[PDB]
Amino acid sequence: KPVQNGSQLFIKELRSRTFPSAEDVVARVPGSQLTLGYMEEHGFTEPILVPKKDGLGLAVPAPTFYVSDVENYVGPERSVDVTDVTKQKDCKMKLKEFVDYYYSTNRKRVLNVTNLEFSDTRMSSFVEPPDIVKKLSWVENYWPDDALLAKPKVTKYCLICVKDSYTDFHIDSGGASAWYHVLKGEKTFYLIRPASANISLYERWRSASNHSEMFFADQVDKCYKCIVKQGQTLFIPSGWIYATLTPVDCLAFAGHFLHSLSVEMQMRAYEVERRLKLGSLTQFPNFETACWYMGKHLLEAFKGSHKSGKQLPPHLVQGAKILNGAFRSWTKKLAEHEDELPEHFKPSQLIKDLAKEIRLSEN
Ligand SMILES: O=C(O)CNC(=O)C(=O)O
Repeated sequence: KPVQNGSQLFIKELRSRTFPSAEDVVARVPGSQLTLGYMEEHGFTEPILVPKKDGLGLAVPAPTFYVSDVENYVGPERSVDVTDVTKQKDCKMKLKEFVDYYYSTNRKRVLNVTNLEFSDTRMSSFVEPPDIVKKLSWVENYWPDDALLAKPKVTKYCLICVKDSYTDFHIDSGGASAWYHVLKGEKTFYLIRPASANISLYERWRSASNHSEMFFADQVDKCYKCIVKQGQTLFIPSGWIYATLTPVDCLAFAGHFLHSLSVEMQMRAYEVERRLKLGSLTQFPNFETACWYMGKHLLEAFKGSHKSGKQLPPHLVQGAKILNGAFRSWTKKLAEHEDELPEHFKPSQLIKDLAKEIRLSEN
C-alpha cells in the first residue's frame, strides 16, 4: 500500500502504530526549576516538558480564547499560510477565510495554520514567551534594539490545527530551539534525537524525490511519542527531527530561538538546510546576522576575560571556533552573505581578533 504522508489512511495507520514513550528522554520539570543554571547543568540536549505554566513567566490568554478571537486580534484580512495536510502543499488565504473553514460543521479539507507570527498585531501583547527563552535567546540578548536590520520574526507564533492534521518530520530552521504551549486541545510530537547518522538520514530523506511517500521514523532506531496536553509547554532542543499529529482541534503558541548551548548543532542544521535549498517559508530570517552579533559579544567576552583573569567556559570557546569558521566561510567569498552583515561590522578584523583570542585561551 503506497500511501502519502498526511493522507487519511496514513494518519489512520499512524494513530494505531506503537512508539517508545517519550518517558525515556523527555524530562518533566516544574516551571520554577527551569533556570539558566538547570540548562547549563544539563546542556539542553533533551526535550523538556513543563506540565504546568506556573513559574515559567509564560504569559498566555485563558483557554476561553477561541479561534474567533485570534481572527479578531490578528485581523480577518491578514494574509496567512495554510497547509492542506492531505496534499502536503501550501497555499495562502485570508485569516477570515481560514476561520470560516475552521468553524464549518462539515470540513471537507484538513487545513492548518502553523506559520502565523503575530508579533506585529494587537494579539502580540497577550503572549509572552517563557523567561528561560528570553534568557537563552541570542536575539533577545545580543541583537541591539536600534539595529538597522530587522529582528528575526519568529518570536510569537499562533498555531491552529484541526483534528487529524499532521506535520511531517523536519528540523526547525537554523537548528533553532523551540517552545510550544498548548492552549486548548492536545498535540502529539514524534521526537527523533539528532545523532549524527539520524541527521544524515534525514537529509537524504528530505532530498529524496518521493520523500512524501516514505515514513521517516521507519529509518531510525528510536522515534519517541510525546503527547502535550492543554496547559502544558514543551521545549525542543536544537537539531531534533520531529513531526506532529493533532488528535483533536488544537490551538497553540510557539517561538523559535538560538542559544549558546548548541552552536555546533545550529551550524550543522544550517548547513543541511543550505544544501537542501528548500523551505523559504519557515526559514529562520537573518540567522547569519544573529551569528555575527554573537561573534561580537564573544569577542567582547574574551576581552573582559583579561580584566578578570576569569577564562571563558569551554563551550563558549568552542562556540567561538565554530562561529569563526562560519565567518571565514561567509566572507572574502560572498555576495548574498553581505546582506546579513550588521552595520559597522568589520568582518576581517573580527575574524582575526577572535582567532587570536581563542589562541590566547587555549594557551
Ligand atoms: O507544525 C509543526 O509542528 C511545526 N511547527 C513549527 O515549526 C513552528 O511554527 O513552531
